[PDB]
Amino acid sequence: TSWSDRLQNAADMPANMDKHALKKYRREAYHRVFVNRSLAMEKIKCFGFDMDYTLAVYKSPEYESLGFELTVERLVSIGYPQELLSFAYDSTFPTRGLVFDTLYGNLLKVDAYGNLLVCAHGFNFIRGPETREQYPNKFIQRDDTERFYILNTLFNLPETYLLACLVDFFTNCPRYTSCETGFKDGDLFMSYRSMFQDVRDAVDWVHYKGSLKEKTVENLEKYVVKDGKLPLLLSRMKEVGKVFLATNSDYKYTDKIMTYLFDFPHGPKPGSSHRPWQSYFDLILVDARKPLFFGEGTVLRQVDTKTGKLKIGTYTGPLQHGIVYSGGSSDTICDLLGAKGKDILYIGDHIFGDILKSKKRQGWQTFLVIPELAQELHVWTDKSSLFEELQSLDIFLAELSSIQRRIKKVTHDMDMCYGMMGSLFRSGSRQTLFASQVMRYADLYAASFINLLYYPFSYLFRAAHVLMPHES
Amino acid sequence: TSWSDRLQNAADMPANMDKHALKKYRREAYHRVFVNRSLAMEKIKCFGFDMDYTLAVYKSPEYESLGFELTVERLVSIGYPQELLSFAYDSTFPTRGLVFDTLYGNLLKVDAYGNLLVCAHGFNFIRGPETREQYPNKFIQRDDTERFYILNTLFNLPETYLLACLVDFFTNCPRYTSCETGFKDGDLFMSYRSMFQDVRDAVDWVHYKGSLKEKTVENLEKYVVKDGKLPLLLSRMKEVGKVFLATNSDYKYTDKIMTYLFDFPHGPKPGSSHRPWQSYFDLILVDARKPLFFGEGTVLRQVDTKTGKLKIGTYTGPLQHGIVYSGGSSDTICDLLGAKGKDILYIGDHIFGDILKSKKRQGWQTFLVIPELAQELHVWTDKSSLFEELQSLDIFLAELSSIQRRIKKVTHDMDMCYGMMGSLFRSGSRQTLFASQVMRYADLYAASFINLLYYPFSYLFRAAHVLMPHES
Amino acid sequence: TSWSDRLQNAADMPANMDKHALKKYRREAYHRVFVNRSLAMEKIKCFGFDMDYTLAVYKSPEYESLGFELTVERLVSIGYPQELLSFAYDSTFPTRGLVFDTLYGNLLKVDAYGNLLVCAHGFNFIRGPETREQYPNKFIQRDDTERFYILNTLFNLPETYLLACLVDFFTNCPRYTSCETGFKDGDLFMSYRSMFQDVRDAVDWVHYKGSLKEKTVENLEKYVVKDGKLPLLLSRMKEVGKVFLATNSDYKYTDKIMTYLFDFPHGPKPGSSHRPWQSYFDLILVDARKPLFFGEGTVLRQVDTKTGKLKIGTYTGPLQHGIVYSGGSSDTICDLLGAKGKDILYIGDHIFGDILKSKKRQGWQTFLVIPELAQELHVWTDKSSLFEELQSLDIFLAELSSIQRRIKKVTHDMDMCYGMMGSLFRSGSRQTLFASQVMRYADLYAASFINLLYYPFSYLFRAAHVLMPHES
Amino acid sequence: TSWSDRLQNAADMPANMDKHALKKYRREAYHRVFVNRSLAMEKIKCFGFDMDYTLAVYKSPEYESLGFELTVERLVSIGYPQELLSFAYDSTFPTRGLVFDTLYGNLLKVDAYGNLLVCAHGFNFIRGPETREQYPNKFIQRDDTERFYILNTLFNLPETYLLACLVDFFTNCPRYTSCETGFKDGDLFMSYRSMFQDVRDAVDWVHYKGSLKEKTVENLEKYVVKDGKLPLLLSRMKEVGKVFLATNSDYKYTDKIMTYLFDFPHGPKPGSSHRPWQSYFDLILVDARKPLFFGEGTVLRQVDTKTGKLKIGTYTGPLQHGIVYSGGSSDTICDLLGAKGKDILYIGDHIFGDILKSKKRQGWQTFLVIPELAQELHVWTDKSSLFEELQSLDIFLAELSSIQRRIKKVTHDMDMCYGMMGSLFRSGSRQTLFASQVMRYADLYAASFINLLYYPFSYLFRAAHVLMPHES
Repeated sequence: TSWSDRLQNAADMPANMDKHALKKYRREAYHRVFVNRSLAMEKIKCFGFDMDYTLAVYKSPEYESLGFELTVERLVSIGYPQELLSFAYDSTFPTRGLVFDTLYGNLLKVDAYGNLLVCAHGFNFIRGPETREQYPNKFIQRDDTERFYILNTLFNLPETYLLACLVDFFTNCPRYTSCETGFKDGDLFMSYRSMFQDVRDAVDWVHYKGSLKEKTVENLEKYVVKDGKLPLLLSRMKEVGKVFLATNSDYKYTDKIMTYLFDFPHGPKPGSSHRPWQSYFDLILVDARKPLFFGEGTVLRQVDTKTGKLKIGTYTGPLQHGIVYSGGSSDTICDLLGAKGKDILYIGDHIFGDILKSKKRQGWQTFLVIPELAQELHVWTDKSSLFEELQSLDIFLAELSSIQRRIKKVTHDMDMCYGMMGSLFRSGSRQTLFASQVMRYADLYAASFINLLYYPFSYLFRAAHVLMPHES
Repeated sequence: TSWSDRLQNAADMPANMDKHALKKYRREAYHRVFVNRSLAMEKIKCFGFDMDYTLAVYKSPEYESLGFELTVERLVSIGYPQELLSFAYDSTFPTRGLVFDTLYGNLLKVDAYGNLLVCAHGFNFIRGPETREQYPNKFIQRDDTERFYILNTLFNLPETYLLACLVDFFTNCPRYTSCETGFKDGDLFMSYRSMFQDVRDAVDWVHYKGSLKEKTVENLEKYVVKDGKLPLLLSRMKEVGKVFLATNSDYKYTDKIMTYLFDFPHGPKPGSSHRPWQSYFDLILVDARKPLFFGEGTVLRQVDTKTGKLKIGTYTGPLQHGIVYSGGSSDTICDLLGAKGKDILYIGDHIFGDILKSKKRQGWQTFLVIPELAQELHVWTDKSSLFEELQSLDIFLAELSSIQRRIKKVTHDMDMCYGMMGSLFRSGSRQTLFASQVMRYADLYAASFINLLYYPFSYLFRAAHVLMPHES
Repeated sequence: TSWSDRLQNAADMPANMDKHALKKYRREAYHRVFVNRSLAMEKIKCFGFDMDYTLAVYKSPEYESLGFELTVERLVSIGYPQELLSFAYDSTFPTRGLVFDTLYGNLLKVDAYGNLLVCAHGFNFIRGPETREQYPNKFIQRDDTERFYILNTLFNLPETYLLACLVDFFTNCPRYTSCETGFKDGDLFMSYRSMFQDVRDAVDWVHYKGSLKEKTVENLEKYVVKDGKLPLLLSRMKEVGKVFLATNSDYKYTDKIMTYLFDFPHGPKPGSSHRPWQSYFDLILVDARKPLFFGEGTVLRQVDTKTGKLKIGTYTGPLQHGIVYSGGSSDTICDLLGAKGKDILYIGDHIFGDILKSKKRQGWQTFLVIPELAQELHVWTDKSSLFEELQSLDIFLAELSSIQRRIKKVTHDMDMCYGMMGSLFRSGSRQTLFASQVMRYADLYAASFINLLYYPFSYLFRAAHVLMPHES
Repeated sequence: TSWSDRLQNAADMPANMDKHALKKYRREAYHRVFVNRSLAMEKIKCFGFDMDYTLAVYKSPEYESLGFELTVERLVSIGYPQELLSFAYDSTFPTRGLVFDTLYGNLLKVDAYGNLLVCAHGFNFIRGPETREQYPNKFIQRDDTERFYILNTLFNLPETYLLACLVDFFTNCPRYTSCETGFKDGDLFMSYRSMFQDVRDAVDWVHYKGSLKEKTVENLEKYVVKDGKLPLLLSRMKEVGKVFLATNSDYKYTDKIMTYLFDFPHGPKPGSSHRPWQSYFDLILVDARKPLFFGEGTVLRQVDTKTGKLKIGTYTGPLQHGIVYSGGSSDTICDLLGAKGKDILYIGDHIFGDILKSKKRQGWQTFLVIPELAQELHVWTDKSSLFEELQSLDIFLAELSSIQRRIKKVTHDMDMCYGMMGSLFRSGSRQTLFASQVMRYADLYAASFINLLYYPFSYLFRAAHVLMPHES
């Protein structure tokens, strides 16, 4: 069962909008909204969305596998060896948020302070002592962006696996000699950095120039979660505030995906007339170029929705029913909708890109969609005995070597329940950089924004006040 | 009673090194080390120090007042009006960590997310609704460094007060017309930005070219906390690891201050021979130029300790007993002492500058000295009833207008106990940006690093593990 | 007769290599090499080439017209109005080296000091007094690259004409209102800057992603000058030094073009065996990325000449017969051929890009190909009476209003002999920026590098020494 | 006889303003204005000046010697060896415009294309073949500003000599070991780069914080050329246009120097009432911060001329009689005087800094003062036989080894007539970078701007039109 299997199972359920049913349903961890900072829903005047992996949740592992296959084909087409075509995507390997070390060709899972939690070279998981040879302080400077690339997005999942595949392949292929910073083939030297750049470029190519979009839209049922409750929730949002879309995708793709997401024989509820997807939004903005959008942005343009091309000129007019915008900035939205920062709840999956920047730069309130939570929660609950044992051992050790080896064993067994690279949120008792970012920048979070449907209009989401140690 | 009165009172006490006495003494909040992240003291191999406001704690309000007076005199000397000479420093106004808004001439206390907690224009505290005119979202983008300057250091305390004095002065002087971004005098317009730049430049001048250093060293008893336990603690550190000094100050000043700090008729303990301050350090580095020090740094030089001038040349040799270094980088220290990041406990007061950068860039463990805590703790404990009432009201309100007005009243009364700009750590129930930074980047903290004396060599400082909301 | 008609006429002639014939032939201005600084050919150890408009001279106006047509089609495809398809390239309008002013939408011909010589808005040539409204000092700051774009390359000829076409079109189309900085259409405003960016982007697209290359290679006879003397000259160069190619073009295109340039039923001379084009070069480098090439460059790669793809890895080996390189830097060439700067004569058409940078950054000697000279020389000689009259009038005026108006009339008539935007090198008696650059950075220049064939191996090209005014 | 001896001798002469006398006087090379580009004086509406080395010409070698002595004393005070105090300035060594190579510690005289004309290491003049070891192409990339510093100003003369002194000193002192990039003293290594930075910093210090200004103003007769014709010329300029001063110096220094320059018992002519120096200027601007002045500049301020301090505020008012400005930009001048670029003749000695930037950025016309010309002209005329022989030999050689050695000998003998580093304008038949810059950016030039006094109000300065080689 993948996380998108969980999301689709919940998607197939009709909405029971009886008060007591709703209260009961959001008791279950699976349908809850989780709260890092208190948020009075009654004060939200505008709800904003990203599209990809927010409204349009791509099915796993099918979509990652398609991305993987096309990226591989692109590398082969530009001259990588034919053996790449024997690779096959494996969803059990990658966890999101890993760091690729371009100097030494390792995938690293780190905490918020750059401490190494996991290190793999290809498919070889490197133990603590061996890690010290390349990482003397078991530490990386993560803002050294010339060296380290953080694979934080869901679109980075196939390249996460591909990087490890390529390191493994070149290591084990007798044509190549393994060196500390890459692979030697006579008078040719391929650095891990050059290899990484080729992979990144190929992923980019597949998304922007290749066939990924075309292959997705030709089989939307295979690739995209569809849920009759989406229009219901959006309709309810629109009763109490404004609704906007701000997506980096182009109009033609947006229109295809969104048309599919609303293609039911009814509107918001069963029995109601179907309405076009555009009718759910007070403002539609494509080609957003986030994160630049949250600063200077780009010139505001208007989409000719008949051709899918941009009209000639910067758009200087007012908000008009039926207009579709392109480019602009976050100020466009605030200006056109008459909203100030804290009046906006912005709903997205990009915890760097959108969520962090909207909060830091504009003071927007945030809702982070974490699709993997839909399955990670099932593991967390199923294996809570293991975590409880882990806490207990950390405690017993503190109050003072068999205990340390045991901590390592339990940490490993727990972690392997999630996959080879462990939980998105932790390795054993140590939180990941990703977890830290979610806590710091996501006011609310959940496996799906649809979970908002189960809380009433003016719900007050509550988090405990934080005290300093000297205050506690 | 100022915070430095508290520090000096504790400084006058002799050390009772009986095990049970030590355990008893560090029960008291005043002599405790507070813990944000667990730290096994037995693994620390090197203890590093800053000097100013760490080893050399300047007495309050005397030192701030001297800084203030010299800065005022400098402004008058470059052409500011004579009325400035009637100002007198008032320690009840400034709290550290305030943001000066150079557009509108306000001092702002903010939370970690840029939300406005307090706004003062001169000495006029601006209420919530009036704040919305200039801050529509009650929010500032704090990384807009062209507009906002964060007054985070103890050396910034006199300029914090001076800025408010100047805004008040120009506002009330009939020669000037108050405008939204500054003051008009016929054909001259003084922006708040230009005014701020003059103040900043004058503070810089007083420190580097003016008489501040000279006036301090001519009366060290008036200006600097002195504590016979300092050599005891440093001696004990040196029994179990290496000790270093890394200061931005020059050798001549360092030598004066440090000689004073060790000027007792004994060495580490009463009855022991006095030893020169230099003998307490395995490595002494001056002219450090932190924060640059934690990246590329500067060329490593050697001080001729007879003249106080630099020797000709970059120093290429090994660690030598008696050598004093100048410039270099954090890598110099690691290289010369054979330490890796986590093996170092770095002790300082600069929560941006040193503590943040040493942790983020180098993975050093950190101990933040917060001199104001020595008094803020006394207020916290004395007024805990008020805080408890505040929590209770926030709770009662949550579970559902007399309550809101009451929350405002209690918030005000609590805050005024600390000073006009409230606690360094909070306004009512909302934590400040400063508090957030301390929690994020200071592994340990206290009013004085001397509090380490009361914990045994291999003490394990413990903090509770952090859980995400979905994990809780 | 276009300049490429002149080049092709000379191209059809067989080489008479009799000593006296050669001496006679290079007397004619058309077959001469012109000399800005003395150059002893006997000291040149390496001859280097660009390809486009140097070895491969595209026929005029056919190639410009193709570029124009494809750029137009691209603009229409992205949403420009259908009326663009009625445009037709006119070689009588553009002269190379004009400046597009993105603020006011003018094409400007300037001198070396930014003084305005000619100003056209669309097809309206703006007289001196009217120019003062937008250019008060009849001066532009040409290094203000946010505002001004200098159209210095032969590939910029079609966009030079297209810019003027678009300004004319929008000005005269009643759907648009002409404004000082662009065109208003209700709630849309198209700035001249946005328009320019679209044109530049479209030209780029046509070259890199569109059908320009494909359409050129499918009819090389229509689009490319071919000359049996090219292999003769290259063969002679190789007898006395090394020969290299350094082109920004890719291997597949290079191979097509160069194969065509050498496709005769003979090698260097009639009667000799044909040899592959590659055999004429000691070093072949494609994907050069000039101008970056003359600094840090890019990683050195090797082309798999069977597939036209790059081999995996940076190339670390030595110069090998048959190897084709990609990327690298100018240092690659010097290193692999054992040459120092002044030992190299670098032959190209890009007077900024290559010629300027190779001279300034590397101290290479330079030969600038100026294809337009092949026709401009014919005008210069035919109309020398007009220029002589112009000089005489400037003289007579100096020694002291009928004379001034007469100077203007003769200037106009002379200039119109070259085209609507006048000579590449001057307007009347005032030299252009382009002329100044040629004099400053081209050691030698000619309409074709083939003119080197008419000078003996160790010819000493001589220019008069320059004296300062006080030395004269 | 120094160049300032020549200037002062001419300064002592009274002005004979008879028409025929003036025409006769400007026949002599010494009193001529030299012309690179034609300039109609009748079109100049504003005359602008720098002060230092333009209005206030410092006497040579006295002023250089004072600068030298103070710079030496500063280096010794910061820890350089006592032997530095035995150095004594020697005006026969430095020529202006030399390049210090911080890698190898050489002074280089170069042409406009970076070709080496002269290379000295300390006082050792390195022959051509030995130069190839460090400069394989006898070429430097002069815009590599991390490595090369061009000593183009008259204030750089003492440091030019000091650099060579220091290289010589360290080379010959047995305490130091000479290395390729600096000097080793055990565990200390002083790079030529570090040494250069110390010298540059010390020169800066002497000018801004040291006693240079004070020592100059206490003996203005020793240090500054004074000429009764200065007020006459300025008075005549003011009859036909506006006059401005734009100086980087501060008001207090400016006032001292200018008061001295006008301190005669008369005004413009003998017999006329003395007038304050300020009365000769329509606009006085100090603290100009050229070259930044010719772009964004700095905030416009007003000087309180009673205190010499700045008034509080940016100055927003109009041009007012008696006001003295500080900061601003070149646009300030144009705006306040109602002038456009070409209407301004800007008179200065900084051929980079002011003259180049005013021409390139603003289109101002330029007059370059070259104080050394007042003596270099005497050498040029006296030794014209040697130059003529040199030309003749270059000619005879061209038309075709005894000749080459002879060219070298004559080049040397000619060059030594000017000093050890030769003429400012050439080495033998090769022009220097400085000469090239003067020709390119100085419309007019002379040993003194006073030479303008000898041409009538509306004189047309004429230069021959430049022709390209193909046009000639």
